[PDB]
Amino acid sequence: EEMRELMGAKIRVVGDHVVVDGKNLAPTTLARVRALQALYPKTIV
Amino acid sequence: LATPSPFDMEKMVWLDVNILEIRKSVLENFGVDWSKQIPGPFAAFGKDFV
Repeated sequence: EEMRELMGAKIRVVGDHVVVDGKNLAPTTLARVRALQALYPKTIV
Repeated sequence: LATPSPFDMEKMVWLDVNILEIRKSVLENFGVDWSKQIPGPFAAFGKDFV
């Protein structure tokens, strides 16, 4: 939920580990995502 | 999560340069120029005793 709010083309799902998926994302969005990666160790990009 | 700007807007500076120069000259060459080295007197002697 926190990452969904902060990010809010990227799609967020729960699965077993929180998963982020997107087809054509700008490099800034990818950088923001990998920065938010430090919030939770079990994230799948 | 903050990102930097692509670049920074700098102040623009206008330079105005002036280079001024004046030259003046005078040349004169006047009078009479004479010879200062001339031939001098000569003397010669010759004899046959025998």
